[PDB]
Amino acid sequence: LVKQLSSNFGAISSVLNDILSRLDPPEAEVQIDRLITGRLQSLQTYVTQ
Amino acid sequence: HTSSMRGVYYPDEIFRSDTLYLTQDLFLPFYSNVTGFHTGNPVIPFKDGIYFAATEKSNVVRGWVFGSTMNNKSQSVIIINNSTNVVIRACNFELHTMIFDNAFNCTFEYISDAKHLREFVFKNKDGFLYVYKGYQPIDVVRDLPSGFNTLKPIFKLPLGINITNFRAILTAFAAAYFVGYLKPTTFMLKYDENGTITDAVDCSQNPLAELKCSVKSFEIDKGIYQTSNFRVVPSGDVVRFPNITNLCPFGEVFNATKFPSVYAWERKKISNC
Amino acid sequence: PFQQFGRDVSDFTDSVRDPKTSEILDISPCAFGGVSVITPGTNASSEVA
Amino acid sequence: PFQQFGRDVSDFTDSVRDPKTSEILDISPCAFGGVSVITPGTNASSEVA
Amino acid sequence: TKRSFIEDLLFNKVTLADAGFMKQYGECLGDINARDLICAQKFNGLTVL
Repeated sequence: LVKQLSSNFGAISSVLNDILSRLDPPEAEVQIDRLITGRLQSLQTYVTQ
Repeated sequence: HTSSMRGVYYPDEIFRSDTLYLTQDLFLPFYSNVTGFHTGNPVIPFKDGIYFAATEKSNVVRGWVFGSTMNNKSQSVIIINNSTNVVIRACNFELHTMIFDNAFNCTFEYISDAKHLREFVFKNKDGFLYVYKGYQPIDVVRDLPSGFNTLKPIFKLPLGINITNFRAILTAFAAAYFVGYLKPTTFMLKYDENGTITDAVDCSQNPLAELKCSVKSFEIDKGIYQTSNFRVVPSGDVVRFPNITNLCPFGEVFNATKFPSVYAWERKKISNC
Repeated sequence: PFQQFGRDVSDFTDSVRDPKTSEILDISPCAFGGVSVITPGTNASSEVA
Repeated sequence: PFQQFGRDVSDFTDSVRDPKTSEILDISPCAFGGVSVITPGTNASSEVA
Repeated sequence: TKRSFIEDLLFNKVTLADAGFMKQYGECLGDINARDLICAQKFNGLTVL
C-alpha cells in the first residue's frame, strides 16, 4: 500500500506540489484526477484484501 | 435574541415522501445571534442573508428597501404592501415618500395587488432573490418565541440586482427587527407526508447533531460511530533562505588605501551579485 | 555534511538542515485521525464525547 | 401548491404537475428486467418458456 | 510480569513484528501505567489501532 501510494498512475509525476506549479490549473486538474483515481483503486484493492 | 431552531425554509420545489434528505444550500444555523432593535429606528445592517422575524402585534412594518448605496448611485428594490397590495418596485432611487424621489431609469415594473408574526428570509444567489413567508400565532412580547415555523416561498423575482443593504422602515408608530445573519452550513430535513418538514438538524453546533446527520437518523442508538476526520489548521509560517546566498563587492571601494583623482575616476563594473 | 535533506522509509521528507544556520532536525507530522462520537442513546440522554 | 415537481428517495424524478392544466401525478418506471429460458433438457425435450 | 514461563517464551519468540518496518505506519504504542506512552504518527496516514 505504501509503495502504491508513492507511485504514478499515468501522470506527470507521483509527488504532490510538483504538477501544480508547472502547468495551468485546468491542465493540472486532469493529472490530479488521474492520481486520485489511482489512489482510490489502490485503496479499494487494499480494503478488499 | 436567539434563533432556537428557527428559519427553516424549503431549499427547492421538490416534493419528497417519508425520508431523510440532506440539504447543503440551507442556511441560518440553529441558536444564532440575532440583532433586534427593540425600540423602530432606521438602521442599515449588512446583507447576503437575513432573518426578519418581527413579532410585533398589529404589524405596522410593511415595507423594506433593498438595494445599494443611496443618493442615485445604483438601483434599489422597494417592496411595499399598501392595503393588501404587494407593490414590488425595484427601480426607484433616493435622490411612502422615497418612491417619488426620482424616476430617471426605471424597468421591470411588477405590481401584485389583491399577536401576529410574519417571518421573511431573503437570499441572493447568482442573481436570484428568494423570498419566503411564514406565520405563527404567538403571545409573548419579550423575544422570539420557540417553535419551528416552516417557511413558504412567495416570490422568486431575480431582478438581476446585487442587493447590499436595506433601510427606510415605516414611521409614525413598538417595532423591532430581530434580524439575524446566516452562514453556509448543512442541514438534515425530515420530509414527512404532505410535504411537511416540521423537524431539522443543523450539523454545525454539536457533535451529536453531526452524528445524527452522518447516519441519517433522528434517534441514535448506544455505541461508538465514526463520523468524520479532524485536521489541524497551520497557524504560522517558517521560510528559511540559504544563509546569505552570495554577497557583492563593496568592501573594496570603502576600505581602500589609495584612490584616483577626480578627472581620472575609475569605472568598475559590478554585475551578477 | 553533504546531506542536505532526509526522507523516511515511506519516501516522505523526514528532516532537513536549516538553510539559514543552526543545522538541526526538521518537520514532524502533525495531529490527525478519525473523530468518533460516543452517544449513550437519544432516548437516554443528549450528551456526547 | 408551490412545489412543481418531486423526486424519490433514490434521487430520481417521480412526479411533476402538468404545466398546461389539471395538475396530477406523472410517470412511473416502465417494465424491465432480465429474461431466462426454462429448458427441461435438449436431449428429451424441445420446448421452452 | 503477570504471565508464566511458557507465555514469556511465546512473547519472546514471535513478537519481533518485523523489526525495521515499524517506520512505515504510525502507532500510539507504549503504556499508560508506566507513563511511557508515545503517540506516533506518519504522513502516509496508515495507523494501527
